[PDB]
Amino acid sequence: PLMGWASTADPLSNLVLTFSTKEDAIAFAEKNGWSYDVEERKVPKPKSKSYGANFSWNKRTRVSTK
Amino acid sequence: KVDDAKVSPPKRAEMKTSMESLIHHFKLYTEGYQVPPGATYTAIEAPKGEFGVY
Amino acid sequence: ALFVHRDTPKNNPETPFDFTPENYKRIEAIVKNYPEGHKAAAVLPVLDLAQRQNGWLPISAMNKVAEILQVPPMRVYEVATFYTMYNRKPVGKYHIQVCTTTPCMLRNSDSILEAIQKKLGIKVGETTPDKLFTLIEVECLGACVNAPMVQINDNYYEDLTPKDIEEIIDELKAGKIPKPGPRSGRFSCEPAGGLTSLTEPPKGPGFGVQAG
Amino acid sequence: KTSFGSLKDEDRIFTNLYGRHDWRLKGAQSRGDWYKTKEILLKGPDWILGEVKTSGLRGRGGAGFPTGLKWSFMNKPSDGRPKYLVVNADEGEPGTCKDREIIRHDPHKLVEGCLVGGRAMGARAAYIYIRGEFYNEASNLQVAIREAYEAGLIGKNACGSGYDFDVFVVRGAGAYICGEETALIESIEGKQGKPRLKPPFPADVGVFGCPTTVANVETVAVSPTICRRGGAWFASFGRERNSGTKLFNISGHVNNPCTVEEEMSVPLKELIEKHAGGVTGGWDNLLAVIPGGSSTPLIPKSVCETVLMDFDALIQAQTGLGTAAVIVMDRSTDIVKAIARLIEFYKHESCGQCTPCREGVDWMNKVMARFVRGDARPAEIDSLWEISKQIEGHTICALGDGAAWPVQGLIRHFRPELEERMQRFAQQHQ
Amino acid sequence: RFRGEHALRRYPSGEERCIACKLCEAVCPAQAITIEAEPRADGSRRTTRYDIDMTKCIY
Amino acid sequence: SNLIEVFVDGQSVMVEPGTTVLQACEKVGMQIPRFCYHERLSVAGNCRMCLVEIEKAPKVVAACAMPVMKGWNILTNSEKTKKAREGVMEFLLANHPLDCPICDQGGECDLQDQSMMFGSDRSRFLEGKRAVEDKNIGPLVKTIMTRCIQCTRCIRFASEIAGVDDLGTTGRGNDMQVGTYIEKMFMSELSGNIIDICPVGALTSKPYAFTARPWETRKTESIDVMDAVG
Amino acid sequence: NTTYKNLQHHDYSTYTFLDLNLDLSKFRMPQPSSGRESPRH
Ligand SMILES: Cc1cc2nc3c(=O)[nH]c(=O)nc-3n(C[C@H](O)[C@H](O)[C@H](O)COP(=O)(O)O)c2cc1C
Ligand code: SF4
Ligand code: SF4
Ligand code: SF4
Ligand code: SF4
Ligand code: FES
Ligand code: FES
Repeated sequence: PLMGWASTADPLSNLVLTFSTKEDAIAFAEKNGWSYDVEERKVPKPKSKSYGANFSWNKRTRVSTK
Repeated sequence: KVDDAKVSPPKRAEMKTSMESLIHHFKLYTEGYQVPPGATYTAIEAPKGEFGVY
Repeated sequence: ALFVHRDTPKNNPETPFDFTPENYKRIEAIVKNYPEGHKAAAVLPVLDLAQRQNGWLPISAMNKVAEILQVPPMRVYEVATFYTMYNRKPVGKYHIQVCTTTPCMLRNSDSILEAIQKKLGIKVGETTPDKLFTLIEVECLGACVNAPMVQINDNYYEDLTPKDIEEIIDELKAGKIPKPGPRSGRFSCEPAGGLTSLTEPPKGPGFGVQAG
Repeated sequence: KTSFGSLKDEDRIFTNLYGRHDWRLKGAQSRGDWYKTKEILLKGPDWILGEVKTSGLRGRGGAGFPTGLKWSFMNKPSDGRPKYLVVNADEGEPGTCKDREIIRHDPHKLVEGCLVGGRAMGARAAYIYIRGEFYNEASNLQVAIREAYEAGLIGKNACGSGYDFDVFVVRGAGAYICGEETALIESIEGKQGKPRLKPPFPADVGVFGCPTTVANVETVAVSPTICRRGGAWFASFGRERNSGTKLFNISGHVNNPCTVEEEMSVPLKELIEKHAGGVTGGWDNLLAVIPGGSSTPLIPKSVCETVLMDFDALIQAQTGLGTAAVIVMDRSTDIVKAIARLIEFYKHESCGQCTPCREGVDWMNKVMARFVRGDARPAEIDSLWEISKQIEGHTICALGDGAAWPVQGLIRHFRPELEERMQRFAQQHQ
Repeated sequence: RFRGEHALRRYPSGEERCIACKLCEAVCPAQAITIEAEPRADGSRRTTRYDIDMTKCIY
Repeated sequence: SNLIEVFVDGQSVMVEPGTTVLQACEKVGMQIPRFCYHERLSVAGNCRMCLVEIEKAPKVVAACAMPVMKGWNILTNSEKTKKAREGVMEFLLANHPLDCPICDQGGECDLQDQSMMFGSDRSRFLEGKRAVEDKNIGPLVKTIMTRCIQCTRCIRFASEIAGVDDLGTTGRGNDMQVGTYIEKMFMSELSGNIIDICPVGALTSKPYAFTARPWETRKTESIDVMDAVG
Repeated sequence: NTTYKNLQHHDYSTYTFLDLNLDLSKFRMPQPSSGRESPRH
């Protein structure tokens, strides 16, 4: 109310822990007790791209400017 | 200082008047210079004695 | 330079633009050369026809082309800005292009530029407050063995000198368009001195053929 | 062997280069075109390909790559898509005068050669890109193709054979970059003329998605003469690999500059002094020689007095031998300003696909303007040598390379004159 | 080179010298800098609140 | 059968046919420094930072779209690889003005990260630095076209996936403006997606413009609202 | 012989290229398609 800051009563709002596998996370959370919500790891998708099908003959893939 | 604007933030004419030194200045003060991993140690002869830092 | 449109009427559609139905038949020949699937490949000849029909192209010419050729208009803007023929800005009826880069300037283009400058009065890269004498200097045209050379619209002028510069300019000021051929000898690509190239009338189909 | 050959008459590839006897289908008939041709065209296209590879035809248009191997890879069996023959007709690298005269006087031997190339590999038609600056000779070509079509000569079932073939000509919108290979492809497409990536080839995917091939006017024009003559006749002039004929075309600081057809190997000094007058003010007046085109480093006097005109000799001269700008320059003239004008040409003509050609040509233009004013330090001039090494091999098209190489030649040869200009401005401000 | 007052400058007959580029807040070893920034409508980029904790400044 | 072997720095790995070198390097983990490739956009070999050396090749292959033939061996950390990366980084940093404070991608630039981890530190070409004036794109985007490195990512994405077909290249050489020539107000759907896909600070958010910076804000989980696609 | 055998180039007007292009329309191959009339219909 005097300075305009983020006055918070949260000691545990500024922690982040770096793990290697999900098993280490589960073992750590059950070791130190409090509840956990584990999201699933969502990798990228290896997608096929090709310059010839980019610039083919009778397909609809035609950039028309480059 | 050293001949590396990736570690030492370079002087003012090249810092201003130059693009690369401005970029290295900026990201050097924001991110901090990258450090290769490892566990090292040294010790000097401080006037109290073996000043060690690990 | 100045690739913002800066609308300023004489532009800003609707500006009235039209062709000839005879020119529509030309356009039918133009998209009759090209195969099916690539109807948009005739952007370059149709916009060449647009520069042939109007000495500089306005925005509504490009709008009419975007209507006709089933094209997005931005590609028409790209091709209009991209190349060198399509002077989107108004010039004279005749347009003067002084070709001078590597052989032409090395063979004394200075006197040519002097004669053009103190004969016409207006400066390089600029216009004149009348028609048919708007000037830019330009890159190579191909006819490099000749003098630093002059181009007007669909015509060349080769192997000149500042007095012939002034004479051809005076003939254009009178409106009498000069000869398309060069001046001062070598009407063709001739060795203008000894002419040590082929002289005999050739054999033709006479010489020895193999496995007829 | 000979003394690496010299031109004797009846071994010229084509007469009526300049203004002479005839220009008609009757003219090409009197000169030896459309003669004994259909029996050769129906003999078998692989015989024509073997004739071409027997000739040892070095690739024209500055490439130097083997045309016979290119067309042999273009002998692929057919697909569900046509095959196109494209003919480049641009006189870039100023100093050129390559084929403006050829398209003005002999179009019909190009018609011959493009029919031979189209039937030679299963192609179907030929697109011929002309420089749009050439409207008079363009309409001359149009009247020639009109007479060729109307004479019942080619078209669908050309000469009444079992093979159809047509030629369409595309005028230029005006660009030296359209003189390139794949920027020509996207100039035909309706896009702006800019190239594509090389390992997907235009020989793989070219005109809209067809395996096409692109050739110079000179290869197409020399092609049917070899097909009508005997084998290895083109491989009988001068050396073995770089053999045959070539247009030696000299503009610039010579008395009466002109163009000649000669054989492949010729002494340079005698070539100059016997064909286009001589050198202005004598042989000891001059300073240097630029062969190979505007994409090529310069050659100094003390080297060019003895270097014979050959591809391998100019590879040993570390210069890129293209075609038709094989000219000299005098001693008292600002070659710094002339090369700066060449860099101005490069800056006014390049597309912007690749970043480094744009950036390097702008840097070289500003720094060479500073060198005309002679302001910088020699560490900067060696840095310009460094970056002229650095630009090369980092582009799509070779225009950045042909911008790098004259800077390399000027730095390798005329270093003390640059030191003189820098000393002039140092003493001027001093 | 003595380091005291923590005062600001401005341009010769000009505007406020700062940019709100947050480098000082990025490097301040006590996080004693707090810069809440907004642009004004004139286009020149500005702030709202520039804050230095003189308690927390290690100088 | 369906497996092509490449030797990334000696190590063999199996690569499907038709895929680029870059997908193989990401398969073994190598991030090739890239500017004009995108993993969801069409590929065009423009940025030239994707160079790498394969042995017994005098030219340097642009590995943004290089297909994979039979049995390769690739030097990712060759000397001329580093020379080419330093060179391309040296070319890009001339005509990009001194705007990194007043830019809006301070922590989120790309030139800065790859210039640190790949480039030089002492610039040359001491004068020059062209200045190109922007357009008025729309209320949604703040636009400074002077920082546009002409990477041609907005144009490809626009004309293919947006299909609005209005970002055009005008000119040649140093003078190549990106955008609509006639200053049309760029109002279409998905017109706000472009402010982040532009890898440099040429385009930015209009309300966010001069407010904050990514090193202050923390990052938090959420799911899309008002739309049932999520 | 030193006699010039052009000057058929002299009488060329503006529209003559597409004049000739209209003159040479017929006896032409059927312009092979790529699926539709255009990649976007
Ligand atoms: C920068 C550049 C400039 C070119 N200029 C020309 C030119 O002026 N004339 C030409 O016929 N081909 C030109 N080309 C194309 C090549 O020379 C091409 O190989 C040629 O058309 C056919 O070569 P070939 O003899 O192997 O068939 C140019 C290519 C590039 C990359
Ligand atoms: S080197 Fe330059 S002119 Fe050639 S394709 Fe690349 S950007 Fe275009
Ligand atoms: S935010 Fe800090 S470092 Fe940046 S201009 Fe303002 S006072 Fe200077
Ligand atoms: S986009 Fe340009 S101005 Fe912005 S942070 Fe990157 S280099 Fe600096
Ligand atoms: S506006 Fe951005 S995305 Fe578009 S070409 Fe320029 S730098 Fe690339
Ligand atoms: S440079 Fe003037 S004609 Fe080629
Ligand atoms: S990714 Fe930019 S060139 Fe390959």
